[PDB]
Amino acid sequence: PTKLETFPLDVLVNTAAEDLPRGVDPSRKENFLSDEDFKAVFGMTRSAFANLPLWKQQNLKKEKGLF
Repeated sequence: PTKLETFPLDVLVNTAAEDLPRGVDPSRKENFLSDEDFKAVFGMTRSAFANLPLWKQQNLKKEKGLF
């Protein structure tokens, strides 16, 4: 797929789902974090996160309010 736009952490965390920007999937919030944000938040590579079990991916997201 086409490369996704980047949005700051605070926007992803603080914005109601129907109010998020165009093309922003509020169930895939980690995919819209800048690389610096992602690395800062999840301490691992995108691919490493994406190879994690769903439960683990979701529990990481819930602890960071990104679920």
